[PDB]
Amino acid sequence: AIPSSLSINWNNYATGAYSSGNAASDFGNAGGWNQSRSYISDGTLRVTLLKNALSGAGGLISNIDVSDGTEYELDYDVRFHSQFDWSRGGKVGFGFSIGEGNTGGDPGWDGNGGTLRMMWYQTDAGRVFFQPYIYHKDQPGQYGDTFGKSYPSSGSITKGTTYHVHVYIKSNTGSNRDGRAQIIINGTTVLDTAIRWTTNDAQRLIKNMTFHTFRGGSQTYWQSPVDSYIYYDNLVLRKIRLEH
Ligand SMILES: [Ca+2]
Repeated sequence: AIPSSLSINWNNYATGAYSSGNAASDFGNAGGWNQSRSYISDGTLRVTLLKNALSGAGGLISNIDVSDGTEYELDYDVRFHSQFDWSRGGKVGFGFSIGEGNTGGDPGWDGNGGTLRMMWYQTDAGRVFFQPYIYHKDQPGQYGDTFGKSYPSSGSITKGTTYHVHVYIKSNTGSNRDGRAQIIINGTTVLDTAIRWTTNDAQRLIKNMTFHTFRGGSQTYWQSPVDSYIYYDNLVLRKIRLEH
């Protein structure tokens, strides 16, 4: 199935390992799942980030094919484990990908896609926050555009604390800046900007939901020396519209 809406709170699940088949059954599709890192812990989904690893090698990186549309939103809760090792940062939670879904060192400059994802991040100065991480047509750098935004705007986020995340995305048209990228955390606006995602209309649609939980970054210094855990809950996905 290619869902256009999803509602998953994992409350019908036993504490214990969450298999690929469970994920495919709930999400409809999940083509990267590593059941070794997905575990239902007390009615929530715990993802494992393994020590001494980056990317898929140590985390869980799945793209859920959703019904194509121009307007999408999702909601979920996320909590870092009690002794989570912040390290440098990484990707967290549920986002969206338009067109070719640009990520990696591949900027949206070719006008063929981007992504709306979210990261946690630690500064050399010791602050730790959430931050948008957007590839799009006009990102200033080769890697993810944060738009200079962080949550909280001052101070750090805390371990063992549940944060509700709302994400809203809207396709642009042609070469116009009529799209939208929005992140709302605990009802507070983190990012709410108009945006140009694509200049190729054949790639303008929101195509799938990203579920990325991994450290990095690309270099070995984004790694952590310990296993760490992140917990998600109460995922609500909704296709608001498809409009050509
Ligand atoms: Ca739950």
